[PDB]
Amino acid sequence: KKWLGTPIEEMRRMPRCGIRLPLLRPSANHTVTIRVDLLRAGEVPKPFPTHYKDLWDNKHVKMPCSEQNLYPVRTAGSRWELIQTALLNKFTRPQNLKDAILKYNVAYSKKWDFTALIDFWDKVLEEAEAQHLYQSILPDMVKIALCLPNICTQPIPLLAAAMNHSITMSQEQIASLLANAFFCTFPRRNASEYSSYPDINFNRLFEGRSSRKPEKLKTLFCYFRRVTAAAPTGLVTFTRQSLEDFPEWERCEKPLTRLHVTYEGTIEENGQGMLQVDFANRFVGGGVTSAGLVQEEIRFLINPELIISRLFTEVLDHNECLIITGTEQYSEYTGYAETYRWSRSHEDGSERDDWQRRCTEIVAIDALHFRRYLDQFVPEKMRRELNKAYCGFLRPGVSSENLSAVATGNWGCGAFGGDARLKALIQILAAAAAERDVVYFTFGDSELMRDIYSMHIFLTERKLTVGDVYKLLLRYYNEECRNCPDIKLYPFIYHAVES
Repeated sequence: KKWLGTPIEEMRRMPRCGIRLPLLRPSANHTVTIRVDLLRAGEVPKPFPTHYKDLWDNKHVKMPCSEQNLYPVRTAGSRWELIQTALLNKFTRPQNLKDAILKYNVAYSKKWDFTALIDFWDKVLEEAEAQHLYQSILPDMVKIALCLPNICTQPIPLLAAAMNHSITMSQEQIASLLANAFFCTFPRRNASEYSSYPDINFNRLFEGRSSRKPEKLKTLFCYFRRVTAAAPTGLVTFTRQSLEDFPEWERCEKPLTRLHVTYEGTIEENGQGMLQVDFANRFVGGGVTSAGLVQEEIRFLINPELIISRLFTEVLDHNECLIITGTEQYSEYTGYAETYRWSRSHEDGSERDDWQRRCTEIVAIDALHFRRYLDQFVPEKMRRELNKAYCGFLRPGVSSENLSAVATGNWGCGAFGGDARLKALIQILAAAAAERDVVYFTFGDSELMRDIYSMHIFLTERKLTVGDVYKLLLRYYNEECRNCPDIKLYPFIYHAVES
């Protein structure tokens, strides 16, 4: 058996399941960096406003092209002018690129190791591919980076803690920003005011001798190749979502929803048009442009527009998630972690909604890290994961008929040490409460697929509600965990309900 439960064909997906969007318009909780009156299918969006406006403060991104981005001369010079000068040089050897990046990053001249960049260019690529890199790709990237003040003309607010706020921008604006991140031009983000933000500059991508660095680089250059050659025409929305009230889980009278569970397939392919879970670090993107190459990092590499979330998304608190709609997949891959390789360029065939966003919605929810395995059965811990997932799944002011299924898997398992069987149930309950069906990918674990199916069907047949199940979870803690383990969760739940 390759899958179990409800056929995946019967689950809701976008755009089919969706109601029409309201007119796109800027407001106090929605930043829109393009001319909405001029947004048309197949046309590159026009930036709004027309001319660059700069803000340099603690509420907005600090743009490398700011008049306030200054450097020591002791007189004070325009660092943006320095950046233009440094990057407009001919590169024919990797050291030239390292030298260029360090011209406006002088304090990091010893700290920043560029070994992986040098090794990629010199010891991985063949002569012809190296030539395409320095004659065509890098110069095109520089040019898109340097167009920044003409492309990203509107200040970008930080999505700070507790904010419920969205930023909608064009793929083209994202590409200019990421190109700057590659050349490490973002001021004040190196080493401080941004200790609660992820890194954005790509300096850590260039360090060390991990065998996975070449595969990261190929993945990113495939993106850069494509977006600098032919500007993408769509939009991407980033939404920071906070909930103020969470359910009384013990009393929740909601029934369980449907489940499709399978040990084959992937969220990104088989989960088309569904709410796709990213097993996030609380610093979104995790190790994407350093070391780290599991689920989050892979998705951020194949859909690089996700990476720009790190420019403006503060670390997630327990009640928060980040929702990103409209990122495009640019690469295919195989393997995972130390076996991960870039395979080929991907032509994303996703339809676009009425805001010209690809019909791909990804939610970043960060699981807890458990030092000790039994820590996660503590009720405070279970409740936290339930509320985290619920926040990720809930769409206030949307009726269930218009909500796609959630496509997820073994959230928080592996390095963070979650129990897959407990996490499955927790996601099932959260999705039930948010009135969404669940499509669960076990990634090769056939035994886990049958176990999740069997538990779900068992509880559905017995008409147990979210509350009934949560109460069993608390019983497990109180009877089997706190005085220690002895009996596993699912066996406990079967015997407990059978009586």
